[PDB]
Amino acid sequence: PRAKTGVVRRRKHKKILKLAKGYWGLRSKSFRKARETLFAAGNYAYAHRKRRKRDFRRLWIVRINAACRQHGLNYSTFIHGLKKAGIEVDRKNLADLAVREPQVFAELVERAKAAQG
Amino acid sequence: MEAKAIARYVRISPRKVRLVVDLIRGKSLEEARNILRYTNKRGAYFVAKVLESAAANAVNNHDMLEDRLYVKAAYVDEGPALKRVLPRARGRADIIKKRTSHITVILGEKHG
Amino acid sequence: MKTYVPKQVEPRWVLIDAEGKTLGRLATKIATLLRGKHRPDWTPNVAMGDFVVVVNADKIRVTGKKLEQKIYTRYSGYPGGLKKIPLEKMLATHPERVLEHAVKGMLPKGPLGRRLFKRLKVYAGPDHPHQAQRPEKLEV
Amino acid sequence: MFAIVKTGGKQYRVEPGLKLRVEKLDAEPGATVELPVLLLGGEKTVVGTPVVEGASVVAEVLGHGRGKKILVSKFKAKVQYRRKKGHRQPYTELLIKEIRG
Amino acid sequence: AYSGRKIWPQKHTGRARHGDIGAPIFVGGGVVFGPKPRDYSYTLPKKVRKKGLAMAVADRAREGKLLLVEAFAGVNGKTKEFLAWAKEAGLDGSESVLLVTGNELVRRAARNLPWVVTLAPEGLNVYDIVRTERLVMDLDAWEVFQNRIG
Amino acid sequence: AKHPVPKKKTSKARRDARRSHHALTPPILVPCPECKAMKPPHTVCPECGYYAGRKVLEV
RNA sequence: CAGGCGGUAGGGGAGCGUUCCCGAUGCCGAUGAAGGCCGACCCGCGAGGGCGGCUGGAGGUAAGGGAAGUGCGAAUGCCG
RNA sequence: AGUGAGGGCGCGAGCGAUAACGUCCGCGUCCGAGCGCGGGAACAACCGAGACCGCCAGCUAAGGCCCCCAAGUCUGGGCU
RNA sequence: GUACCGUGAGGGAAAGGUGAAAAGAACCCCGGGAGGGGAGUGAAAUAGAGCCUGAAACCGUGGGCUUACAAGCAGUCACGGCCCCGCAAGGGGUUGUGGCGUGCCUAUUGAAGCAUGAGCCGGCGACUCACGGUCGUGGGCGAGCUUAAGCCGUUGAGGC
Ligand SMILES: [Mg+2]
Ligand SMILES: [Mg+2]
Ligand SMILES: [Mg+2]
Ligand SMILES: [Mg+2]
Ligand SMILES: [Mg+2]
Ligand SMILES: [Mg+2]
Ligand SMILES: [Mg+2]
Ligand SMILES: [Mg+2]
Ligand SMILES: [Mg+2]
Ligand SMILES: [Mg+2]
Ligand SMILES: [Mg+2]
Ligand SMILES: [Mg+2]
Ligand SMILES: [Mg+2]
Ligand SMILES: [Mg+2]
Ligand SMILES: [Mg+2]
Ligand SMILES: [Mg+2]
Ligand SMILES: [Mg+2]
Ligand SMILES: [Mg+2]
Ligand SMILES: [Mg+2]
Ligand SMILES: [Mg+2]
Ligand SMILES: [Mg+2]
Ligand SMILES: [Mg+2]
Ligand SMILES: [Mg+2]
Ligand SMILES: [Mg+2]
Ligand SMILES: [Mg+2]
Ligand SMILES: [Mg+2]
Ligand SMILES: [Mg+2]
Ligand SMILES: [Mg+2]
Ligand SMILES: [Mg+2]
Ligand SMILES: [Mg+2]
Ligand SMILES: [Mg+2]
Ligand SMILES: [Mg+2]
Ligand SMILES: [Mg+2]
Ligand SMILES: [Mg+2]
Ligand SMILES: [Mg+2]
Ligand SMILES: [Mg+2]
Ligand SMILES: [Mg+2]
Ligand SMILES: [Mg+2]
Ligand SMILES: [Mg+2]
Ligand SMILES: [Mg+2]
Ligand SMILES: [Mg+2]
Ligand SMILES: [Mg+2]
Ligand SMILES: [Mg+2]
Ligand SMILES: [Mg+2]
Ligand SMILES: [Mg+2]
Ligand SMILES: [Mg+2]
Ligand SMILES: [Mg+2]
Ligand SMILES: [Mg+2]
Ligand SMILES: [Mg+2]
Ligand SMILES: [Mg+2]
Ligand SMILES: [Mg+2]
Ligand SMILES: [Mg+2]
Ligand SMILES: [Mg+2]
Ligand SMILES: [Mg+2]
Ligand SMILES: [Mg+2]
Ligand SMILES: [Mg+2]
Ligand SMILES: [Mg+2]
Ligand SMILES: [Mg+2]
Ligand SMILES: [Mg+2]
Ligand SMILES: [Mg+2]
Ligand SMILES: [Mg+2]
Ligand SMILES: [Mg+2]
Ligand SMILES: [Mg+2]
Ligand SMILES: [Mg+2]
Ligand SMILES: [Mg+2]
Ligand SMILES: [Mg+2]
Ligand SMILES: [Mg+2]
Ligand SMILES: [Mg+2]
Ligand SMILES: [Mg+2]
Ligand SMILES: [Mg+2]
Ligand SMILES: [Mg+2]
Ligand SMILES: [Mg+2]
Ligand SMILES: [Mg+2]
Ligand SMILES: [Mg+2]
Ligand SMILES: [Mg+2]
Ligand SMILES: [Mg+2]
Ligand SMILES: [Mg+2]
Ligand SMILES: [Mg+2]
Ligand SMILES: [Mg+2]
Ligand SMILES: [Mg+2]
Ligand SMILES: [Mg+2]
Ligand SMILES: [Mg+2]
Ligand SMILES: [Mg+2]
Ligand SMILES: [Mg+2]
Ligand SMILES: [Zn+2]
Repeated sequence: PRAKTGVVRRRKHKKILKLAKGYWGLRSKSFRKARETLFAAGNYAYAHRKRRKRDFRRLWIVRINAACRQHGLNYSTFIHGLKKAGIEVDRKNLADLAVREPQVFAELVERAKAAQG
Repeated sequence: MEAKAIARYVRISPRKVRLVVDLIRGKSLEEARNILRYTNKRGAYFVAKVLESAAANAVNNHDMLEDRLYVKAAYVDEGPALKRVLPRARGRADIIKKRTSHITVILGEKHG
Repeated sequence: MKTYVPKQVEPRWVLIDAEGKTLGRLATKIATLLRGKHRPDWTPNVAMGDFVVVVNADKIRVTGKKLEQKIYTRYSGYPGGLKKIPLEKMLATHPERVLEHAVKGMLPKGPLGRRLFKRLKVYAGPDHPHQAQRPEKLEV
Repeated sequence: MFAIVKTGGKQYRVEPGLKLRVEKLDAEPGATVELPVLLLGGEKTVVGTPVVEGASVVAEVLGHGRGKKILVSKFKAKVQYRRKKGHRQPYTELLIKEIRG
Repeated sequence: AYSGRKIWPQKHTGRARHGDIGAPIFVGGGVVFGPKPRDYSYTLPKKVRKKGLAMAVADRAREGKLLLVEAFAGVNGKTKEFLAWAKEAGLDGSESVLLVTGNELVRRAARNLPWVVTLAPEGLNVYDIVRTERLVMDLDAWEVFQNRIG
Repeated sequence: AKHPVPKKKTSKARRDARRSHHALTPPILVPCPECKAMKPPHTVCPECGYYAGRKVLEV
């Protein structure tokens, strides 16, 4: 029995060019140029999920830090208060009431100042 | 309501003729006539015929009146290609691609 | 839950003075004031820093033998295109540039940095046309 | 009034009548859960060290789900190594009823 | 069926290299490992054969579906007559049957049924025995069957 | 001449980008003051044969 | 409950899909087969399988098994 | 089965000119196959560390904490 | 075994499909025609003869988002804007700024490599079969196991 290629080879090229929509020029038109481009975007995904994680942390720290310096002290200390003060809030919520509820954060500088020494 | 004419298998290269069709898109019917009547390009002729055969189809088949017409849209699709060998130096040969067009014109009544 | 993103700002204007301040160590704070990393909601991808006005930029001071041992360079494009410019050569000629230029080198390069540099206004002497905006005597 | 809470690895700022979603918990699609306050701000302010000693957020487990696909994809060039994995993450939607205390 | 020739030279053409157009890399060229003719048969161990034969026969015997006839009155050549005799065994067509007998007449009467397969006694084989829901066997056909196995 | 040659297929977006200037410009025209038909300036209107208000050729 | 899970040459395992056969005098099908175009939906780790809408207009082939011209992106590949 | 073209760095020797990103052995390691991740600006094999998938959560590692660029223009004693 | 190519011996293509029925589009209009517009046939004319289905590259017209102080393996993670589908919450398309980012294959001690291959797309394309071995293995029989050619039967029946 002979089994000609038929539907199969095209169907699989279809499945790709679907994913490749939005790509510039031939990266969305040719299969062979889409699949390359997709590979790349594939690893870029992965590795950026990770990177995204530290980059929101990164942001938060700046904002916490920026809030702190309005109350004289920096961030590098502001932590050490909080840490030996037994508080356990994370940076996201820290940078939250930082922006949103300044009176609570400003309260949090107190426990910190009182503690660190 | 819109009228439509299409001339197919016109033995002239779409690139060249499209240049013309672009000059009259959206223009009034009377506008276009003069623009074609005095365009220094071979295309115009062909474009004109369709444009005139378009107008006729308007009044004689689609009920609409002559003095309201305009190029609602017009385009040039390409068609088959007469392929012909041109002999080159050192006995190599080429292929001359003699293209062809499918000109269309869509005429429309200016409402009001 | 998602991180707060600021809506549109009403950027604070700032006057800052420059007699006696060290060239560099002043600039670095302009730069952070420029970026707006001093503000509690600072966002990396937006103009939302501060407007900065500088008076007495002539009066800027620098240690060492910098005052004429430092040389700024500029590349004209041609063969022999490198021009070399001493420090005060620059000063008493275009005092403005000296602090001006030490800051651009502290702002991120590309579209946003270029925009942020734009908000910095630098002047020799004690004068500035911006009574309009009523700039604040920021006193770092 | 608000509260910080901590369920599943992380922390969130709740509030009564919030549609929030965390990780796959265990109460059947309709039960309840007491969830620990790390700090109870609001009009009051209560800082937890680590945790506020009495306060508690009762939340209504709405139901459980699976997040949209994620195409984990890997590829090393000139070795022809390529893998494709798909990931639907499970979760739970919580109705924030009230903040105790 | 082509020329043996090198279609162009080896080097300096600029085109890739090639041999004769018969090369399976071309269109029209040969097949690489295309199916020649073959003999898909093998000798099954004669013992395993007859062991399968019984095993299948008795399987039906367990199901009850095996019926032993010793005579068919109404049949002689026409189908209708086999069809009326069928009623006795409760052979209505609600179940496919393997009709085994020596009597050519009976075979000829019933073969034209969809729900029935005719068969000479020697022709008993495990295939036909399994594709059929039932089994109906002439008393002395069953003789040779037994005589066959051991 | 060692016979120069294109390095890379000129991209779609790059060729059309070149043809930015190719577009035609419609003829410039004026009514013939008698026949009001369309005609290019400074030429004798082919509809009647008038220019400068005088019949010039017997169209 | 505890622990393992980077990986080329390579070894082992488990799968999906194409063609044809038994299942088939069967079942599906003009109340629309195959193929084609979409999808932001369901299932699977994936290869894939379904579902729905437009096209198309006569074929298709189950559970369970079988046998191969069975899966392309590169061969200065071959044909267009 | 594949392999029988290895390479770099540390150390120990021969060769070389106490030349080479040299060469050849020995003992280690890593790249090879970890051109996946953090530092070293960049930088296969140097320092940190062996990536199953997910997280807008926490501690550290080398390296750093004036702005580009996350963290001290930290504190106490000196020298240039 | 033709066109066509070779003095020649010899080489050697591509080219199937309207529809059940030709009912193959009279007639009018535009045009030199070609080709279109109505009209008519048909179940369908997006079945019109360049005729079933009609993929992909390739070329257009219309629309949405978009771009003229910004340096780029063309992606990606985030935020925002605009335009659609939606109770909702959401979701689709686009992309402004920001973060990050050394194509694919092969050869390689080592490649983004200024080393090889590929203009793009569709189709054809490479570990088979026969005899003989040798391991594992699923079964039959077991101090035994097994038939070959062939003969009898049969027309997908097997038995000697
Ligand atoms: Mg903490
Ligand atoms: Mg209209
Ligand atoms: Mg006219
Ligand atoms: Mg009327
Ligand atoms: Mg600073
Ligand atoms: Mg000096
Ligand atoms: Mg000179
Ligand atoms: Mg300016
Ligand atoms: Mg003054
Ligand atoms: Mg319940
Ligand atoms: Mg309450
Ligand atoms: Mg021959
Ligand atoms: Mg020969
Ligand atoms: Mg070539
Ligand atoms: Mg050929
Ligand atoms: Mg074979
Ligand atoms: Mg009965
Ligand atoms: Mg039979
Ligand atoms: Mg022009
Ligand atoms: Mg079948
Ligand atoms: Mg059938
Ligand atoms: Mg129906
Ligand atoms: Mg349908
Ligand atoms: Mg289909
Ligand atoms: Mg479907
Ligand atoms: Mg529906
Ligand atoms: Mg349509
Ligand atoms: Mg079938
Ligand atoms: Mg099967
Ligand atoms: Mg495939
Ligand atoms: Mg290639
Ligand atoms: Mg070449
Ligand atoms: Mg080439
Ligand atoms: Mg060719
Ligand atoms: Mg060996
Ligand atoms: Mg060897
Ligand atoms: Mg070694
Ligand atoms: Mg070594
Ligand atoms: Mg020495
Ligand atoms: Mg790197
Ligand atoms: Mg990787
Ligand atoms: Mg590294
Ligand atoms: Mg490496
Ligand atoms: Mg290991
Ligand atoms: Mg340390
Ligand atoms: Mg940094
Ligand atoms: Mg100091
Ligand atoms: Mg110190
Ligand atoms: Mg002290
Ligand atoms: Mg001849
Ligand atoms: Mg016929
Ligand atoms: Mg008549
Ligand atoms: Mg005529
Ligand atoms: Mg006609
Ligand atoms: Mg018609
Ligand atoms: Mg009709
Ligand atoms: Mg149809
Ligand atoms: Mg349509
Ligand atoms: Mg065609
Ligand atoms: Mg014709
Ligand atoms: Mg298009
Ligand atoms: Mg367009
Ligand atoms: Mg750009
Ligand atoms: Mg760059
Ligand atoms: Mg708009
Ligand atoms: Mg829209
Ligand atoms: Mg939409
Ligand atoms: Mg980096
Ligand atoms: Mg190797
Ligand atoms: Mg080579
Ligand atoms: Mg080349
Ligand atoms: Mg090629
Ligand atoms: Mg070429
Ligand atoms: Mg190809
Ligand atoms: Mg043997
Ligand atoms: Mg054995
Ligand atoms: Mg035994
Ligand atoms: Mg025994
Ligand atoms: Mg015995
Ligand atoms: Mg025997
Ligand atoms: Mg028979
Ligand atoms: Mg047969
Ligand atoms: Mg026998
Ligand atoms: Mg015999
Ligand atoms: Zn006139």
